[PDB]
Amino acid sequence: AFRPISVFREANEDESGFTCCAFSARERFLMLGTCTGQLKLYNVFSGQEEASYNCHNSAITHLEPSRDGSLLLTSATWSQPLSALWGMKSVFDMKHSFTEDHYVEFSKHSQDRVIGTKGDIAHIYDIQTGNKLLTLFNPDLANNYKRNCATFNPTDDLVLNDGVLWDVRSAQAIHKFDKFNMNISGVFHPNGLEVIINTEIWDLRTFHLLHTVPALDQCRVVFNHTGTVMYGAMLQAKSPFGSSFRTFNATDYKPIATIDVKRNIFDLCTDTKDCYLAVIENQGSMDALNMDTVCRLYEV
Ligand SMILES: NC(=O)C[C@H](NC(=O)c1c[nH]c(-c2cnn(CCN3CCOCC3)c2)c1-c1ccc(Cl)cc1F)c1ccc(F)c(Cl)c1
Repeated sequence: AFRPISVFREANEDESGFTCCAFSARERFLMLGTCTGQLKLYNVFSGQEEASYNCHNSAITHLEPSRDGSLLLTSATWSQPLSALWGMKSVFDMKHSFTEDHYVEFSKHSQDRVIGTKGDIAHIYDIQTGNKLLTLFNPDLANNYKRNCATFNPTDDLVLNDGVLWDVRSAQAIHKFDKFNMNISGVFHPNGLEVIINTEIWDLRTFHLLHTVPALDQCRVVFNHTGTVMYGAMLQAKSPFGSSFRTFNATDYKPIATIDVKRNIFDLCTDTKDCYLAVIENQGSMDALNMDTVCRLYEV
């Protein structure tokens, strides 16, 4: 089950402005982005703020700590730059930023690169120099997904951008997956064998359609660290998500649970030990105009 364990809000603020979350490499600590562009560190059990940093002059939309604890990616709403890389050892400082990329992720196997998304276009950057290594855009193969988000595969040799599979080393598009929806561009399963693009599960080897999973329609997904469970939440047609998230067995795509929290969801994350789930939820009735979010901690 998902037993509520604890809840907290942005300390001392009339209106709590948490917008996104990620567990730190440091156990017992959660990182939260806010609607004023700050990064907060919270002790996740006491619900007490420990540190605060200034990152952007607009709402943080998403963040991602590096596994080793040394680096953090942030993205914002209206800032220039829209995304940035921060060092977290000794002094919290901006290392590099990514002009107009509104989404960024680390590479997966070795976290030496950043992949940023601007619309239908992917940009790959070197973490050391900040230099743009690659622009990935193929006018013949584009799907023009409205919520595109480029991503590396588990071994970093492939990228999926706009439903197109790229060989990174050669910088060539090797396959376009056919379009079935307007918005969602897809992710790699952690198993290395499958691509999940909205409701379609494709085999990487053959490019054959393996499964259709209707419940994944319009969902962002994240897997637990062991890659046994997949969490999905449907984007809203303001909070990025509706009031529900769903779990699925990552091995067979069979559903496990649907959780309706009856509040708009902003973000969800799990810890490295897959002990806990943190969900950012707006308080009030559904689609409240008032912004007053909490972070709920659930025991998986
Ligand atoms: N942290 C994670 O990776 C877990 C993952 N969260 C998200 O994907 C987001 C959280 N806020 C967002 C978010 C908030 N605002 N925006 C839009 C920001 N604009 C983009 C265009 O330029 C202006 C700013 C995305 C997104 C988001 C939405 C869509 C796209 Cl394509 C890309 C994303 F990162 C998630 C997975 C499964 C779940 F069940 C739930 Cl509830 C959440």
